[PDB]
Amino acid sequence: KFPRVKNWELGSITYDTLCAQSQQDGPCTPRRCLGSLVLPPAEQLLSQARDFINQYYSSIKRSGSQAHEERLQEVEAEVASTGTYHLRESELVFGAKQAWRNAPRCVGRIQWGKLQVFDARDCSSAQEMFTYICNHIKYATNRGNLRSAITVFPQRAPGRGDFRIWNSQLVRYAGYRQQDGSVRGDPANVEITELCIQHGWTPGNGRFDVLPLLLQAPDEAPELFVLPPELVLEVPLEHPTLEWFAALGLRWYALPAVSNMLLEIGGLEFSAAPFSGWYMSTEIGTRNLCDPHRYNILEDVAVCMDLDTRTTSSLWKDKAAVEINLAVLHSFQLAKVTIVDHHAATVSFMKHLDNEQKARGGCPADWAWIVPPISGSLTPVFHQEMVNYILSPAFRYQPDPW
Amino acid sequence: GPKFPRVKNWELGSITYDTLCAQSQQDGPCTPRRCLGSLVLPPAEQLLSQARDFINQYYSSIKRSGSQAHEERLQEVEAEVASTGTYHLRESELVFGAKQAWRNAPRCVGRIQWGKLQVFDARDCSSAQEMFTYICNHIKYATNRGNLRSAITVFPQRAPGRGDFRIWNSQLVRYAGYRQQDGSVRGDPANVEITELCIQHGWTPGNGRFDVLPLLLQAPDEAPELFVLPPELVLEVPLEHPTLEWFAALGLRWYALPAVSNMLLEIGGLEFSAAPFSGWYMSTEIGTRNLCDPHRYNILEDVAVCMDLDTRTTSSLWKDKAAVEINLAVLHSFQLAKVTIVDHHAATVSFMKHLDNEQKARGGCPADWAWIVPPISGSLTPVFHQEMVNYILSPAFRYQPDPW
Ligand code: HEM
Ligand code: HEM
Ligand SMILES: Cc1cc(N)nc(C[C@@H]2CNC[C@@H]2OCCN[C@@H]2C[C@H]2c2cccc(Cl)c2)c1
Ligand SMILES: Cc1cc(N)nc(C[C@@H]2CNC[C@@H]2OCCN[C@@H]2C[C@H]2c2cccc(Cl)c2)c1
Ligand SMILES: C[C@H](O)[C@H](O)[C@H]1CNc2nc(N)[nH]c(=O)c2N1
Ligand SMILES: C[C@H](O)[C@H](O)[C@H]1CNc2nc(N)[nH]c(=O)c2N1
Ligand SMILES: [Zn+2]
Repeated sequence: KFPRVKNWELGSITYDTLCAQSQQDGPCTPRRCLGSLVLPPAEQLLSQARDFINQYYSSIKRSGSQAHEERLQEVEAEVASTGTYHLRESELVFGAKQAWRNAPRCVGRIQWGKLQVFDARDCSSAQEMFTYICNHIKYATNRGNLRSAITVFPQRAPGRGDFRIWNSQLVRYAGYRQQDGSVRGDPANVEITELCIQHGWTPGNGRFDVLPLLLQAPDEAPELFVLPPELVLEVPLEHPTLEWFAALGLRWYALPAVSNMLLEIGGLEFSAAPFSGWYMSTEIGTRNLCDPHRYNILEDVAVCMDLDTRTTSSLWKDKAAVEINLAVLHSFQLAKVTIVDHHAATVSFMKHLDNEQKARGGCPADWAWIVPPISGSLTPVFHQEMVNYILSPAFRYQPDPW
Repeated sequence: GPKFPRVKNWELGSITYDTLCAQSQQDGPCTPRRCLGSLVLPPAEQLLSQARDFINQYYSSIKRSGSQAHEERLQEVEAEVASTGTYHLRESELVFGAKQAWRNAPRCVGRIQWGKLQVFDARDCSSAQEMFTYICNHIKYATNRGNLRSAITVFPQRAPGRGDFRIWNSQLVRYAGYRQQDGSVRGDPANVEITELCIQHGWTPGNGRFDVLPLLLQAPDEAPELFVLPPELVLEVPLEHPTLEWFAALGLRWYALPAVSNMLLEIGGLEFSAAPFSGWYMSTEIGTRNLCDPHRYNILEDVAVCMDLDTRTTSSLWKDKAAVEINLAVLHSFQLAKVTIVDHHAATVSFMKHLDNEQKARGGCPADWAWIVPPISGSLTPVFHQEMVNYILSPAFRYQPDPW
């Protein structure tokens, strides 16, 4: 019933009892594990709502109190009459923090309790979405001293289309498909880049052109808004000892801000609820810059370092990947922008596992996403068994709206 | 596509569907409520059905399915189990089965080599002394003076009410771990327990960081007996670095032959409790796990100090730079000594080819993502971007609880 969870570096054992509170099935069966896949009525809404109100009142130590009983009554009265209901701002706040807490793929969960929640449920136009988005960015960025934040737009409603941000992140770089099928800029964004142009954006021709936002209010065509350049904090990349590196013209933006995920609380769904923390450096250094279907710079750097490229066993890839990561950390530290390296992040994550063992008897965790993409077994999370499962409130992936 | 898992490669965009998982006859540890994919360790009725299935497998593989010889073999297996409670494999069935157990092993990145396995049949073995002889022969053949050859030696199967053949060591070649005065370990902390066992059965211990352990070999219903391997049989590689001249001065070394000895090989419900097998190393196992794991030789900090790195802060990436150079030293040194080794890039490229071969041959390939992705430079290798489906096929290698 309750799985045994062993750390292989230390010999210690815990039992995860939290996984019994999971009420949604994941992709695995006893026949086959699918853990490595990235994407494998009123009475039901009513029990999800009840369960969530139960979680909220218990979080403020007021289970069973008058306020608790009466709030369950309001929920039932609203659902019975209308087929839906609405959260109080205090509940939205709690539910957002909890969705972060519950997110198995996030290594930054030590911070879960410290989240600025902007309530944007009074948004009625793409124009007003844009203003709220600009304020989020400004607040979150904070001149380099990054602060976690989420802005929550109006929930899904049975009668109509969703509020949606077409971009997968608030800040991403354009990818321009070229005459010969090569790409200038970020290959991951060729499509969204092509949508912006078709909606009348004038494109740059750089490797690092910040995309405009395509914002959609219900049942409307999306609308194009250019972010004012001074709101978008960026970090030029240079290397502590390798002088030519700065001349690569490389850079990355300060604010990692995910804008394509659906936030589910109490059975209510928030299709537009962008959120942001700060980067762990290996995502820029290793994945964005070195993935072969991304900026793919490993080979260029290796040659700059005069390494022997002809053979895999000179470990030229590993060597360049390391320097690129070092350059990311150095450059962020120099521009005084918050960032965490994979060693510090994974150590904080182990502390989080321990806090959650005590607080709730387990912590859902996706080993393949937690373990960084370089130096896996050099971090303590490599040696740590993890149980993965879905708790609610939750963040969920949603496919591109086009 | 159909009702079978969709499997995507995020680097290339390509898609396949795993249909082989349909053939899985054994439950793993995951359920719809929770994934346990990351845990290391999670009778006449039964035997005959497992045997029938394996015999069907063997006959498919020789293209004689439904034939007279197929039906006759099935009838011979039922009759054997009918009067003895067990049955015995033909020589060629054993060879097929041992290859298929390797092919089926989800944690092995070396499976491109699966069809090329020397299978030594040692089902006649009747003493610990004879196991020692067979093992020495395996080591000589497999090592082949540095030009390593995949091989497995299969000792007699488990029998009704008679003790097992067991190799107590987890590998044929491992270094001792000596528990010290101050609670620190000299040698390999992984082997502290087996070392104390060898001392208790009469071994005179050394006191180095790299003393080869003797073998503790158990024949049916006997205490294990101790056998020291002649040192000329155990090929080792002293470690040096191509540009950092002081690295050789560290006196680090590793052995050439990775030879696992505590796994159970299961074939058609028959259980081979002693069946040690060997390949060649993927370098990151020595360079990263054996030498840098905090709970193993743990040398990262010493090497970073020699490299003059800032070990007082995580953001210098001193761990990452040191691990890269140790991995490089391992590759260079093996290449110098002319001992077969494969780097994590070449291994993972070759496993991607294997996945494509098996997609065509069998419609999928059971694979354990957490084990296949290497412990340094994960996303620099193609396997990081490849979804994998994990399930248990038989014939299989199963982990065995230590006999002590
Ligand atoms: C405060 C600093 C934070 C750090 C250092 C951090 C770290 C990370 C990392 C490295 C990932 C994997 C990224 C990838 O490979 O795509 C991730 C995933 C994720 N994080 Fe965080 N995180 C932070 C804050 C937040 C916040 C504020 C939230 C939500 C309120 C959040 C929710 C999530 C979710 C839902 C995922 C999975 C995203 C997906 O499926 O694409 N994290 N985190
Ligand atoms: C031919 C060269 C080979 C290479 C490069 C190779 C590579 C590897 C590696 C790197 C591992 C993970 C080891 C660990 O982290 O503990 C492994 C596991 C494994 N391989 Fe291979 N392998 C080879 C040959 C073999 C052979 C000949 C067999 C059996 C016939 C085999 C069966 C296995 C099994 C059963 C495991 C899992 C062991 C465990 O769970 O502890 N492999 N392989
Ligand atoms: C198909 C698909 C499914 C899912 N679940 N995620 C994705 C997004 C895929 C999954 N890894 C790459 C791509 O995301 C890049 C964005 N990463 C977040 C910026 C980093 C981040 C870092 C620190 C804090 C925060 Cl809040 C966020 C795609
Ligand atoms: C509790 C436990 C369970 C399992 N399944 N395996 C182990 C052994 C644990 C799991 N990873 C570390 C430890 O093995 C180190 C030795 N690995 C074999 C040398 C490598 C190898 C390499 C190439 C070819 C071959 Cl035939 C074999 C322990
Ligand atoms: C196929 C595999 O699951 C996929 O490449 C995952 C692996 N681990 C990851 N880990 C993080 N943090 N982010 C990712 O995008 C991925 N990709
Ligand atoms: C907890 C985790 O499953 C464990 O440390 C695994 C991860 N991946 C591994 N992969 C390989 N090849 N060998 C191992 O020993 C491990 N250890
Ligand atoms: Zn699973």
